[PDB]
Amino acid sequence: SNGDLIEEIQASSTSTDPRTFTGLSIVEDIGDVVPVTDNASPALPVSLTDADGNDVVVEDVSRILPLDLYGTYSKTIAGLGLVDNIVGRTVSSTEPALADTEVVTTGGHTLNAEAILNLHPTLVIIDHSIGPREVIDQIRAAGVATVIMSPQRSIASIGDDIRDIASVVGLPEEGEKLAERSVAEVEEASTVVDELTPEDPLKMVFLAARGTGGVFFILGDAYGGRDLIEGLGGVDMAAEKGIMDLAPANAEALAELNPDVFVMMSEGLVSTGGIDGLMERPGIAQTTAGQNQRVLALPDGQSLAFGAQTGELLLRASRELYVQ
Ligand code: HEM
Repeated sequence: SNGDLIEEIQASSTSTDPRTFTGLSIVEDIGDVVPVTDNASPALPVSLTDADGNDVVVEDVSRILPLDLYGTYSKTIAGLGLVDNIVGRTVSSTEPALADTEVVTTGGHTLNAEAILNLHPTLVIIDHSIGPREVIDQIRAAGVATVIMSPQRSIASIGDDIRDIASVVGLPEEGEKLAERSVAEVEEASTVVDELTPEDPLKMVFLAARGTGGVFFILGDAYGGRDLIEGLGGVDMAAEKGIMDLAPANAEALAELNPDVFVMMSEGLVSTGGIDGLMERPGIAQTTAGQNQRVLALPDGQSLAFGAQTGELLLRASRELYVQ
């Protein structure tokens, strides 16, 4: 599907200065993960010690709930061959295959125990990027095999995070194939990013926006803002300022960070009123990025998911950032 995207990248002139670009650039949804197999056959049972130290036996993966903040696990499970086993999702797993699949979070990202248990899951794969913890404890006590992950969520660890998921569902060979394919795709995209990156990198921040009120934050280290921005050839000003979790995107913060580009989730930007609404927020219009109305909007459920589609995300995003 990249045949025409790559022709546009090769065609960009060498004189092109990305600091002169203005306005929104949006990456369209990348879609479903291409599975590495059509006939996955989980080798079960598996016993493991999960990231919280719990001993878990996985003996039935017919009804999976792969749940997290970022949208990673549902995509990896589909990449391994088990998309048809997914029986519920969070709001972050926006991929088309799951669009008719029951949502088990409420009010954004809150786990709902009743919704989960009414789906009669046989395996929950989850991490503490969403909660409450108490709901995770309740479904385990009710009898649902629950596996806590703690993925490294860096570009360098995309492959190991995939291998860890594959080991939970008894598909090590599919895991090795999907890991290697996903890391090769990143490396290929990184060479395009390097060829497109200006000599002085663009300053970026990841701006989280949900609604027209106070859900308006600079995302820090813990969410993976830095890993994405550096993967795009940028400098993450949140990382420069030592933001480990998040910081309010108020006028003082924005003035101090002074990015050249705001990186945002697409539906997040819509929810604050689009570019016009974002430009009304205090401090935005005064930054370099605001003066150029320069926003890179990425599909919400891929933007911080990393995983299998990272390379495609970096390729499309670097074309939007650096190619006119
Ligand atoms: C910090 C407080 C946050 C609140 C109160 C919040 C709330 C919400 C709400 C209410 C939605 C529903 C949007 C819709 O139905 O279209 C949503 C969607 C979403 N959120 Fe959050 N969120 C927060 C943080 C985050 C963070 C840190 C991430 C990082 C991955 C994230 C990722 C997503 C994604 C991927 C979606 C799906 C948007 C879509 O439907 O396309 N959220 N959030």
